[PDB]
This record gives sequence, structure tokens and C-alpha cells, in this order.
Amino acid sequence: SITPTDKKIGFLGLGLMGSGIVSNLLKMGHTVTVWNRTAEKCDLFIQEGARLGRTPAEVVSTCDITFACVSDPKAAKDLVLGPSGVLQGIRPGKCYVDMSTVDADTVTELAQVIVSRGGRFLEAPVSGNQQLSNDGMLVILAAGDRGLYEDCSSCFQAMGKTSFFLGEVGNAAKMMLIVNMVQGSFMATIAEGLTLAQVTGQSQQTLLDILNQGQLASIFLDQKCQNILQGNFKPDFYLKYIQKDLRLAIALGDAVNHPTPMAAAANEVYKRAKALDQSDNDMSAVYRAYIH
Amino acid sequence: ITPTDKKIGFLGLGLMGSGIVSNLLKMGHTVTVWNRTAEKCDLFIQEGARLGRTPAEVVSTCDITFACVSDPKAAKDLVLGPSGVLQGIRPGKCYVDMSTVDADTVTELAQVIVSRGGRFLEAPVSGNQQLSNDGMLVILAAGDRGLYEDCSSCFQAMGKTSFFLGEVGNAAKMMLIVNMVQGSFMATIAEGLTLAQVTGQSQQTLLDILNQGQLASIFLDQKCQNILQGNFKPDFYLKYIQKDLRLAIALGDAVNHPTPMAAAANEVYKRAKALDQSDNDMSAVYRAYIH
Amino acid sequence: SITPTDKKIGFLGLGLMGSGIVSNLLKMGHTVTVWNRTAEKCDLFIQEGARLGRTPAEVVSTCDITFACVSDPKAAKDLVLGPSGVLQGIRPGKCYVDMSTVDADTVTELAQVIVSRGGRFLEAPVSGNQQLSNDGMLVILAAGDRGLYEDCSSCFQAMGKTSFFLGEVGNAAKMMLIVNMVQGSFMATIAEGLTLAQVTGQSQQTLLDILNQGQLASIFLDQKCQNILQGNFKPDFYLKYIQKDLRLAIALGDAVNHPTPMAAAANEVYKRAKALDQSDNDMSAVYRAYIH
Amino acid sequence: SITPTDKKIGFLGLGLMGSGIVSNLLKMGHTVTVWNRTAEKCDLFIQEGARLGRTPAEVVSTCDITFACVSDPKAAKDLVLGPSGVLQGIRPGKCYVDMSTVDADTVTELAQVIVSRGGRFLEAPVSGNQQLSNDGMLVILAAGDRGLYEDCSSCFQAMGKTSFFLGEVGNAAKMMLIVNMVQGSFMATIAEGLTLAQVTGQSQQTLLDILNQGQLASIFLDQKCQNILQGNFKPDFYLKYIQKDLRLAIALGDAVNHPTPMAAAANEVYKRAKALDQSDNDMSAVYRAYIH
Ligand SMILES: Nc1ncnc2c1ncn2[C@@H]1O[C@H](COP(=O)(O)OP(=O)(O)OC[C@H]2OC[C@H](O)[C@@H]2O)[C@@H](O)[C@H]1OP(=O)(O)O
Ligand SMILES: Nc1ncnc2c1ncn2[C@@H]1O[C@H](COP(=O)(O)OP(=O)(O)OC[C@H]2OC[C@H](O)[C@@H]2O)[C@@H](O)[C@H]1OP(=O)(O)O
Ligand SMILES: [K+]
Ligand SMILES: [K+]
Ligand SMILES: [K+]
Ligand SMILES: [K+]
Repeated sequence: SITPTDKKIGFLGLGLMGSGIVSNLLKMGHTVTVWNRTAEKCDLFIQEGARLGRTPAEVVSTCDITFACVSDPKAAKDLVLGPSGVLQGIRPGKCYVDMSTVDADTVTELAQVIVSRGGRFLEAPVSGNQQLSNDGMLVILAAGDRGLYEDCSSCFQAMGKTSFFLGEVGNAAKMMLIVNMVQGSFMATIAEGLTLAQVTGQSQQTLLDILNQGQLASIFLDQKCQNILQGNFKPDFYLKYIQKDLRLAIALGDAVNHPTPMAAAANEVYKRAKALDQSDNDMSAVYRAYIH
Repeated sequence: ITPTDKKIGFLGLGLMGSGIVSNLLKMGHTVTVWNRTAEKCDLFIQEGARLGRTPAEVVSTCDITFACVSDPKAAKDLVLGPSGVLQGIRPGKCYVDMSTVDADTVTELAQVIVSRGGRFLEAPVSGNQQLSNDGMLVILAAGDRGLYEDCSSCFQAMGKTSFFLGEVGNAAKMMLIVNMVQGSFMATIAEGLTLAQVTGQSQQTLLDILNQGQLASIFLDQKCQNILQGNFKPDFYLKYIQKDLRLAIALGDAVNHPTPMAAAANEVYKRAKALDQSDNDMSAVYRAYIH
Repeated sequence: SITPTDKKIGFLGLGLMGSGIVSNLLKMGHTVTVWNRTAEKCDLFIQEGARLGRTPAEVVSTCDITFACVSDPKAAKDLVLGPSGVLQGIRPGKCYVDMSTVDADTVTELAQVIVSRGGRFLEAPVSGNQQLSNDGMLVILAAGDRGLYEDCSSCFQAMGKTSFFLGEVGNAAKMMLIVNMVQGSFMATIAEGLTLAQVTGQSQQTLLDILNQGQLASIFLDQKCQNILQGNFKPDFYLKYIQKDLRLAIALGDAVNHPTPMAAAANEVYKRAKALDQSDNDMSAVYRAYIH
Repeated sequence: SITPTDKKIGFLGLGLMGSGIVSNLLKMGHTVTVWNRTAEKCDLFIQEGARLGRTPAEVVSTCDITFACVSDPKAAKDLVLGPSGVLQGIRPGKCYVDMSTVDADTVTELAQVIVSRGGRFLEAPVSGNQQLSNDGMLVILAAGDRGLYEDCSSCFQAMGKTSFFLGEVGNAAKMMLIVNMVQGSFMATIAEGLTLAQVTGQSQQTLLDILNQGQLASIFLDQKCQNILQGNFKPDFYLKYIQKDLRLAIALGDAVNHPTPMAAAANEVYKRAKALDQSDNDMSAVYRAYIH
């Protein structure tokens, strides 16, 4: 039972992940000011005891540590550099923790401008999904200002199962991209396997039973198969997110001349899925890219 | 479980067959063994097996004969070649092919064996050398249901569990899909660990993070530890996984179903074979990524 | 103007390619006996002066040189080894020229059985398309019995623009697969290019115009693009044939541990096209694998 | 023989392409001021009659139309926005023609800043290679300011075989990326074919001879094969440039949810070639990615 920090916490982006994080931060006794581009999404947290912030700039100005959890590099950059953005609220004292999954260049550029105005910066992307976020069981990958990482102890314990500190700014982005590349590629392979079973007159259910008896058995494999078997593609992690992470993972490899053919093939299947309107369903809807 | 009265034959004392036979003998079966190379049989005579001279004669001597060889080419040769399984079949004899082959091969072999009064069951196995030694294989069977039931004590000895998947052909198709998934995942894991290496990240830390995530599995952990220790001693030969990928793609071809993930994994494994990794563990595909 | 051989010529398989070959053989004054699994296809050559054969065995028994031109390895093997097949008509002296595109193992196995019964064997797969076949402008790739190659001079000159002799049985199969791999992969690339242009608001027509001004300009590129632009996918070379050739080319690489990723990718796109019912259209119908 | 424009012409970037362009501009009687980040590359051009500019800003300030031909989006952006860059020299009326191959977002961002200072902007990327640039036989793809395109008539005729005007800014970038995607993918395929031939005991020379008798015969196919057969990988078009164009083409497809699996595959082979130190050889050096 860790006791919560005195520090006034701000939170920007009440999305699929952010929403669960904030809940758990409030459950565990933190003082939190929330903001979201769409005001309506804040209502449920105001009810759980959050303060409603008017802009990112003002949230940062009011709070000691501000977390942000948005979708893209484009969104992360806009949140910081746009009008009434984070940067406008930064002064010596203020700390910003970016939990968005972006590329290392984005995180480096953002850390630089923030530090240039007297701020402190930590990247802390998260590995998990809506359910894990709601349950407060995310795996947190952090890099940057070590002191700030230690200040976020109670926060990371509320939102998370465990936390890794990976050194200098850039490293958490690089690792998160690799973790998600593995996840996204495996999902493509699972969907390829289930649809091959279907089409060759084999039982998908029996394929899953066999796989669960083997060495490859995992919570992920079982859960994503069950989704497909039930026809349930309600998003636990958005397909568009995983395709983004694959795209960026491939770019990381490009940057160091390292072929990533498995990721490259996965990416093209996910692009097909997006062309078939699956962007806002679960990543498991890549299954629809294989359907005849 | 009490072992069957039936005289059991076993052909092919390879990576998988060797463990199966050991477990059959441990659990009290009467077993006659044969292997193209005679020397591999010596340990098994010491563990109580009878030495068979030819596949034909083992089949002729035994009630149920299991075979476990590498390829479709080897499975076909073992049955159709001189002193092969077919020459020993007569009304009532039973053959259980545990090799991983394509559906056409298993169909062709079933048909010739049945045509001479034999009974046929396909029972490919999912696992590796260690699981085979431990008697913890997952068995996928298809064909003659009565023969499946007769193999009860044998399957319980060699296996953790068993599936019966219906008509001949279905176990082949399923096994290829299972292995396609495994093979493609291994290519992805290798791609992930090498990308970590080359980008200044810790491979060990990558594994630690993956082990805290939802993707944590015995397979993931074991195969990563192999790579991290530089240990590519074969638990499942790389050449076998590339064979299975090749056949899984051929299965898809037959029903016009693209398998691009498999296709990509297959080319990586082909590269590994060109770098002389065929007789190492499937995890040696890691070497196809090394700069 | 080359004077036609005395030899009685047989021809098995009056398909997309075979039909034009036979026409040109008759135009140039050869005595030809034709056979086709479907008897009705042989009618067209009655007025052109062909004799109608009843079975492959009988055609081979009657003729000095018998050409075959069928679709797959399966078909080539069945034509030889099935009931009243080519093998049953072979006796010392008889000559068989297989013009089907198959793998080297198939041609090797077929050559061996035919020679075992006193026959002579040449493989002479053809590069071209229905139009070139009709015009007598095929490129012929031959391997095997050199004497038989020289005996086919007048036939090859009738049906072909030019001919290559590539040595021992197996070599023409291997070369033909590589030629078709290149062609099939290129066609996938062209379709990828035209569809990307469409979807990004560029003019397909102008893409072609630019390509025709560059160093890549070829009859093939122009012709297949004009098909796509006109929506005309009437078969000049069946899509299913090109996918078969890609499949086999990948198998050839497999056999010598040589990755063929470009072919592997092309092959998966062609399989998609087949799932979308394009098997019997032109290979350019792979375009429909890209359509949103 | 067209009469050269009165206008003072500036040229930035005397690389593989720029060098030939400038030589032809001078041959055809234009007044040209040249600049290059490395000063020494300008020396030949003073002999051939060019004025030596000190900075990009100053060249733009001195000239009526300034052409730029640099490697990357990163280089194009730095050339314009860096210290003493193009932007610092722009004033109402001045014209900039960017001939670098970049993505549409880069060309858009650059056109906007230049126009914001009263400049006029045209994108005019070029299709060809060092030899065609030297011969003045490039294909020019232009988009943006139509008036400026017409003012460049003498320049484009000196440096080019032909020119296309594709409309609004962005369109030339998109088209160029597609053209290069096709070229780059095809080169990968050709390399795959020649190496497969090698490894399976066939003659690469004979493969080329057969292809030259077929419908796929092109200057490109012949030239790139002859390079490989002679072991001559001296750059006509840098491999790094073709891999950049493939990467950007794939990014273009990402942007509109269009899978480009052929490009994706080619890109991974080129990345392997870069990992084998082939970046500064001809694009045909992708051959070395296949060598056992
Ligand atoms: N033509 C022929 N005729 C008779 N026997 C032959 C023939 N070819 C190989 N073999 C035998 O099969 C065994 C090869 O299997 P191994 O490489 O150990 O691999 P595993 O046991 O790991 O593989 C078993 C299956 O499970 C999975 C995998 O995909 C396989 O299908 C070995 O005992 C061989 O005899 P030898 O005399 O010792 O060389
Ligand atoms: N940051 C920066 N600032 C100023 N100048 C720079 C910069 N970076 C590179 N460059 C210059 O770009 C030129 C590139 O030359 P080259 O490699 O021969 O390329 P090519 O002519 O072969 O290719 C040109 C384009 O055509 C198509 C292709 O895709 C390319 O986009 C070269 O003269 C460089 O100057 P340097 O001092 O000589 O090194
Ligand atoms: K927690
Ligand atoms: K057991
Ligand atoms: K002719
Ligand atoms: K010119």
C-alpha cells in the first residue's frame, strides 16, 4: 500500500489507455487535473474527483508532473507545440512525462524543447491494452530524467504492474517499438493460421486447443483467438495503433540498415485491414485482411 | 495405464522417434526397432527392444508399427522402397505414420496400405526432442478410429495428450498450420532480438519485458535464452521447420489462400539454410539476421 | 520459305499456346495430327488440313515427332503416364517434345520413362503469349536430345521467332521458370504502381506516358498498362499459369537454398488474385488484387 | 535549337544529376551561377563559364530562377531553412525550382515558406541517371507555378529530353516516387533472376539474351544486366537514392491505406545491400544482397 505523492498531477489525453491510467491514479489517492481535446470525455473522471483543466498549457502551469498519452507522433508534437500547448506552460520546475508511443526522433525533439525552457522530461510509454490499463496492470518503459522517474513512483505503482528504466531519452521509444513489432507480427501470423485452418476444413477451435497444449501457449494467443472465434473485435488495442508501431519499427530498422522482413510483411497485411475499414477495431481484426 | 498386449514396431530412431521409443519401453511395451543406420538401435536393445532387420519384417512381426521420419520423400521411400513397409503389410496389420508430411502424401500412403489389407492412422506430433524424451508430446491423429483407440497406452506413454481429427489428411493439415505459426513466430523473435542488438538495446531486457507481458510463453522464453547463450543445439531442426513452412504455403496455394507471413518467414529460413544452419535448432534462424 | 520436314508431326494440347503453334505448323506445310482432351477444339484445324487423332498413344504411334503443350506438371505427367497416354505409344525411334512449362524434376522423370522405352525426348517450353503464338513469334527454349532439336528445325521456325538450345534435360525448365518469374514479378510491380497512382490522385495514363519516355519502356510494359487502362483482361497469358510459374520458381530456389523474396511477394499477390476469381483472365488481372 | 532565356539562372547542388544539368545549361548558352556545399566541385564549371556563388542565399538573391538538386528531404529542407539558405535570399518575385526527389509533405512545406516570403515555387524532379543527365536527356516531372514552368522552357530543353507538367505542388513528387518504385522493384527482381540463374547452373548471359528476344526487352534491363555481368557497379544512380525512393513510396501508400508489398519486399533487399556497404554504388549493386 504505497502512499501517494503530494505533487499535483496533470493528465492529458483520456483515450483507450489514458482513461484507465487516470482512474487508477484517482483510486490510489492522487490529486489529478485532466484534459482532453474532446471535453465530454472528462466528465466521468470529474465525478471520480479529478479537476477539469481548460488547456494543456494551463494544466502544466498548475501541476508539478504532467502525463500525456496521445496517439501519434503528429499528435504528441501538436500537443506540445500547438497553441495553448504544453510548451507554453513549461517553466523551471515543471515536469512532463510523455506516455505516447512515438519514434525516438520525436521524443528527442520534444525533450529538447521542453528542457530548453527549464522543464524536465521523461518518456514512459506503456505496454498493455485497455483492460490492463483499467486494471492498473500496465508494463511501463521509461527513459530520460532519472529523478523524475523516482518522483513518479506512486503514479507508476497505481497505473502499473511493473516499470523499467532504460536510460537516456530515446531508449524507451526504441524498446516499445520492438515489443509492439513482435506483438503485431505475431497477431498477423495467428490470423494467417486461423484463416488457413478455416479454409482447409479444419476447426479453428481445435487449432486453439492444440496451441494451448503446446509451448506457445500465452494469455495473448488465447485471448486474441477467442476474439476471432466469437467474432468480437471490440478494441482492446486499436488496429491503427499497431500498424503505426509496425511502420515506426520498420523505420527504426531502416535507420540502422537492418532488414525487418517479418515486420514489413505484417505491415502490408495491416494496411489491407485499414483499407477494409478496421482501423478502430481491435488489432485482432487483421483477421479480416485474410478473409476470402 | 496398463500397456497393450500388442507387439509394437517402431521405424526411425531420430530426434523425435528416439524419445518415443524410450517412453514406450519405460511404460512396459514390447517394441521392435529399426533404423536405416543400424548403430542408433544399440541403446534401445539395452533398454529392452528387439532389433528388426528391415521395415517389412518389423511390420510382418508386429501388430502396430509406428514410423517417424523426416520428409514426405523419406515417408514415401520407407513405405514403397525395397523391403519397405508395404512389402510387410497383410490383412489386419496396422501402420501409424508420425512423420510431418503434406496431406497428399498421407492420402497416397494410406491408400496403398489399405489396398493390401492394412489399417492406417496418421499421428504427427507437436513438440521437440526434450518433450519427446519426457513423454510430453501433443499427438494429432487422423484416420482409422479403431486403431486410434488401440494406440491408447502408446500415446499415453509418449504423449501429454492426444487429438483425433477425423479423416486421413486432417492431422497433416493441422500440424502444418501449428508449425507455420511456430516457425513464423520464431522468425519474428529473431528479428526482434537482432533489431534490439543493432539499435543499442539489451536483448536480455527485451526478454524481461516480454516475460512481463501477455505474450509470455515457455517457447518465447526458451528460444530467447538459447539465442542469448549462443546455444543452437537442435531441439527441433531448422531444416524441419523450413520444410513445414514450405508445405504450409503449398497448402494455402492449394486453396488459393495467401500466407504472406509464412512466405516471408520461409525466405528467412532459406537464408539460414544457405548459411549452413539446417542441423541446428530452428532458433538458429537468428543467424539469417546477423550483420 | 525454309522447306518443311517430311516427318509426320503429332500435336497434343490445343490450348492458348498450342492452337497458334499448330496453325503455323500447318501454314508452313507440315503434316500434322492433332489431339485434345476436348475433341471439339480440333475442328478448327480440319479446314487447315490437320488429321484428327483419337488418343495420345495413337498419335505418337502414328507420328515421327509428337509435340505436347499442356498446363501443369500434373497435366504433363498424366498425358504421358495415364491410360492411352504418350508412353503407351512410344517405341524405339519415336520422339516426344514437351512444350509445357513444368519443373525440372517433372521433365527429368518424364524423359527417363520415355527413353526407357526407346523414345527420344526434348523439352521445348515457349516464352510468349497467345498473340505471339498465333503470329508464330514465340521464343523457344529447348534442352535434351540435340539431334531431335535439329530435326525440329522447320517446326521451330514455323512456330517461333528464335530458338535456344540449353543443353541437358532440365535446363530449359529452369531457364523458363526464371524468365517467367521476372515477368510475373514485374507485372505485380506494374499493377502496384498503377493502383498507387490511382489512389493518390495521379493519372494512370500519364504514368504510362512517363514510363514510355524512360529507360524501362518495353512492349510488355506498354501493352499490359493499356490492358489495365481499358479494363481489358481477356487472357493473352492466363493468370493461373503465371502463378504456377512463380510457385515453381520459388521451389527451384528452395532446392538450392536461394531466397527469392521478390517472387515470394509476387506469388502471394497472385494467390489473392486467384481467390478473387481471376485465374482465367490475363496475368495483368493481378491488378484486381490491389483494388480497394 | 531554342534561344536561351535572358534570366540569370542559379544552380545549387552539383551532384550526380546536378553536374550534368549545369553542363548542358552552359552548353546551350545560359548565364549560370553555381554553388555546392563542397567548393571544389564548382571548379570545372568556372572553366565551362559559370559564376561561382558564395552561399545559397546569395545565389538566390543574385538570380531570377534558382534550381536546386540535392539528395534527401533532410538536405532539401536544410538547403532552404539553414543559415545562409535559400529562404534568406527570397524576396518578392524570386523563383525556386526544387529538383530533388522528396516526399509531397516536404515539397508542400517548402513551397509554403518560399511563397510566404513572396517567392514562386516549382517542383521539377528528374527521371534518369548520370549518363542521361550528362547527355541532357532527362525526363522532367514538374508541378506548381505554371508561369514559372513556362519561363524554364529553355532550361528544361537543355537538360531534358521531355517535360511533363502535372498540376498542383505535390503531384510531381508523388509521380516520381511511383516511377522510382517501379524501377527499384524491377531492379530487385532482375537481380533475383540473375542470381537464381547463377546458383542453378544456368548462364546469366543466356538469360539476358532470352529476355532481349522477349516482350520485356528494354534499355534498362539490358544495361543493368550488362553491369552485373561485367561486375561494374560504378554509380549511374546511387543505391542509397533508390532505397530512399522506395521508403518514401511505401510511406505514400501508408498515407492512403494502400498496400505496396512488392515495394516493401524490394526495400528490405536494398536495406540488406546498404548493410553490405553498397550505398554509393549503382542501384544494380542490390545484386550483392543476393550473393551467397
Ligand atoms: N529414406 C529414409 N528411409 C528410412 N529412414 C529414414 C529415411 N530418411 C531419414 N530416415 C530416418 O529418420 C530419422 C531422421 O529424423 P531426424 O533427423 O532425427 O528428425 P526427427 O526425428 O526430429 O523428425 C521427425 C519428424 O517430426 C518432425 C519433423 O518434421 C519430422 O517429420 C533418422 O533416424 C533417419 O535414419 P538414420 O539412419 O538415423 O539417418
Ligand atoms: N545538407 C545539404 N546541404 C547542401 N547540399 C547538400 C546537403 N546534403 C547533400 N548535399 C548535396 O547534394 C548533392 C548530392 O549529390 P549526389 O550524391 O551526387 O546526388 P545526385 O545528384 O545523384 O541526386 C540528386 C537527386 O536526384 C534524384 C535523387 O533521388 C536525388 O534526390 C551533393 O552535391 C551534396 O553536396 P556535396 O558537398 O557535394 O556533398
Ligand atoms: K497497479
Ligand atoms: K506421458
Ligand atoms: K516464325
Ligand atoms: K536536351
